[PDB]
Amino acid sequence: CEAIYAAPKCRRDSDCPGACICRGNGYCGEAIYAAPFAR
Repeated sequence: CEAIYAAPKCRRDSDCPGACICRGNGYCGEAIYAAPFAR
């Protein structure tokens, strides 16, 4: 769920869509970008 323009911000990993985690940028994104699961 990584996006640059329309990036969903995170508070906690759980508030990230799909299975995304709260990345160190402050936004939600998948754990492994190479892994197609829930980006």
